[PDB]
Amino acid sequence: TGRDDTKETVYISSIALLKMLKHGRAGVPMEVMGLMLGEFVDDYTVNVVDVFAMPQSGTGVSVEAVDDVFQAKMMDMLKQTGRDQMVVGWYHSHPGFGCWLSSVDVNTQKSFEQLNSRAVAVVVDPIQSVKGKVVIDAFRLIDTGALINNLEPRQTTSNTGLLNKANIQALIHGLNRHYYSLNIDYHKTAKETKMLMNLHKEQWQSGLKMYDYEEKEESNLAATKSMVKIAEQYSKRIEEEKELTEEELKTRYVGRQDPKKHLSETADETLENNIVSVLTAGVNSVAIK
Amino acid sequence: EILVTELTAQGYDPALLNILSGLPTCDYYNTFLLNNKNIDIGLLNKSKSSLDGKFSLFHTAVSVANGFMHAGTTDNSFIKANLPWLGKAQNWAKFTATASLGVIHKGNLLEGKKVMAPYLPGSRASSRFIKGGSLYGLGLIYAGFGRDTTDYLKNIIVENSGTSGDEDVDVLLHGASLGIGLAAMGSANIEVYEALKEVLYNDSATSGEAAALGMGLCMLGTGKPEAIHDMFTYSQETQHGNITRGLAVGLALINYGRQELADDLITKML
Amino acid sequence: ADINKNFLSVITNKHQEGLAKFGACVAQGIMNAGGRNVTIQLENADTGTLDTKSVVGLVMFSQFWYWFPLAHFLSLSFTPTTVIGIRGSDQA
Repeated sequence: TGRDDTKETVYISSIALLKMLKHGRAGVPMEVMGLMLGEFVDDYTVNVVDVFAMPQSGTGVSVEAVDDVFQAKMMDMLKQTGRDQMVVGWYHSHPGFGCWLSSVDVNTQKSFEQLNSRAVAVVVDPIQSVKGKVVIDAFRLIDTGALINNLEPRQTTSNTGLLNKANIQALIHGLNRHYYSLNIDYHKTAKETKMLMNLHKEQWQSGLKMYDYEEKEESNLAATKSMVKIAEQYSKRIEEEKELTEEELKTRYVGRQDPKKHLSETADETLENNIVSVLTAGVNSVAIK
Repeated sequence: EILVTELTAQGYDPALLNILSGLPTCDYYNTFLLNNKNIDIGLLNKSKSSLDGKFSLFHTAVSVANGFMHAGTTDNSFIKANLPWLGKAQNWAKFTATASLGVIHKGNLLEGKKVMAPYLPGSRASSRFIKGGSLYGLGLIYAGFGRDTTDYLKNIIVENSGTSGDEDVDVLLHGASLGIGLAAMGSANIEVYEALKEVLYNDSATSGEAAALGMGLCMLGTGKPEAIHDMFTYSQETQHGNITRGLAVGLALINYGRQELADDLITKML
Repeated sequence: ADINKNFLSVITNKHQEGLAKFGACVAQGIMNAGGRNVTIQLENADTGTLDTKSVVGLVMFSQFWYWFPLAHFLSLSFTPTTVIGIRGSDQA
């Protein structure tokens, strides 16, 4: 009371996310660990600038697996170049479980919360980022004495009210009722957006890179043949399919598994490719010689 | 504002000038609400039981409906009746409850500074939420005729524009900055611009949002080039999330009714 | 009547999210606002010209998700509708 008293929205930089994933992915299946380095401005805005990993253990993540030597010394490296800030929290990996804090890490978060009470824990799944979507979530403890004092609505004040969930019954209990979740957004400048968007020096010069014509004749041959067979499929569909109740007709006279849609799709697809192939050849012949 | 002074120099009855000030018509709206005050009580009971006071979202939902329901007629009966439910309020939900008062006592300008007095600073220390939201409700009460209310809040701002790191000062300054936007709305006070400009530069954690909005309220549709340029750059300068939203919105306010004059600013922001 | 009744169904229900309940409680209080005496005017029928005050209330209201107190700016758009005949020889 007297502040906003809500968990920071963690803005993970362009560098950081990738670094945590590379760090975690190599160690799969074993659990990984490390610190987030960042800076704390508004009552709920922590921008996480960089990360560094705390070396491996033979018992995986523990409070014990923190080693003050590695942490401070690696900090002193950054100190000399002036890129250190302050520890805003830590990350660790559960690739064998979904996003939620295991029994051990809650007590680890307790110690971290003692030191700095904005300390977050971010669970990374390097094993569900083989999707097009990266699975990542942020948690911060709400104390047990704090639940007794019923201060939990204090932490959801002045938010959009949008929170994240992960699987039901055991995962979700720990989630909402013992720690607090806030979404994660991604921070970038226009200098970094250009760095990612760029590709080769012959990727903006890859439209002159025609292909072998044996391959393009393969393409011409395959399309025409296949469409004869889906056309045959299309003939049977429109013989009947003229009584009442559309869905019934579509079930009876194959109208589901729609050949009408499939046939048009293939034709369009091959049609667009062949206008550019013709355009490529007409350019390269006349332009070079 | 311009017309009355010319009639004063030309010479005219004070009866006309009293109408053109606008006081008579505010009193007549109060009388109309009193006569026709019909409030269905089951809406409040049903909402009260289901939207619990313990949960912040629930309590606020009721508060906003309640103040609208009681707008313009002093109705503190709900407050008396459901005092335990009210006592469940906390952090910014309690600030909302205090600000509900300035809707309820809106109008009634003679008693408008004498009905918030028990909650105004120097008479409350139980929570800083009550001290802050009483100044926000003061601006509501006097909104549109708050030329004297502006003076009160400007003093509170210039005092607390030099420190905003403390908890009490922060919540206190937030309601003052919203209040003076309403109180100086459409007056374009350059004294008010100064005072809120310092809150903005203070880089306050929560009051920078109110400062930006309040400035656009006070400076409505003037489109001064110094103000625009100063505000356009400061959103870049500051890294707080609340302030950057507030300046984006405020630039719209100060360029209200600028059609082709504000065209360039529009292009930059898009 | 149906639309009124729908709001009340949500306010009663305690199986929907608070977000739906938040919007239902407020919407119902907006309908009955001012003790059922006020209405939203955008353009006066006094001259058929836009009101400056109106626009300001509404745009501020739209920001209520981000910060909840801003809801109250909606009161700038509530204006009483009544015909007050006044005897124009003493303003009674």
